[PDB]
Amino acid sequence: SVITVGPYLRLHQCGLPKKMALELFKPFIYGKLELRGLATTIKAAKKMVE
Amino acid sequence: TTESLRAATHDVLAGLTAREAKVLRMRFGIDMNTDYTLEEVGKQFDVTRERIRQIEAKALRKLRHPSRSEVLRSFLDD
Repeated sequence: SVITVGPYLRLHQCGLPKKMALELFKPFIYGKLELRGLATTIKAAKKMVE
Repeated sequence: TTESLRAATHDVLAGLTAREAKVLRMRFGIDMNTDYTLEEVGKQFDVTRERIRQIEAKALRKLRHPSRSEVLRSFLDD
């Protein structure tokens, strides 16, 4: 995506957006959500993540 | 979802009676190569074939309960 000027932070972090973090960390929030017991199956976790 | 359904059906067959589990496995071909017909099950297990249908009806009546298939209701849409 297009780079955007903002210091906003300490040097060890640089401003990653919201929707790309939702899309690319999506099997991770299947895996750490099915283990803790907030969903029955992963097919229900499909609906719970959309 | 197929790998989860395999473990789910394994847990359902383990939670029931063991002979019911063996009938439901060797009937429709679960954990086997070929699905045996009613005459082949009659030659293997026992001569009476109407009691096998009574066992199947009792197994369906025990598996229509929602408390034993609440994890399987989510797999109904697939």
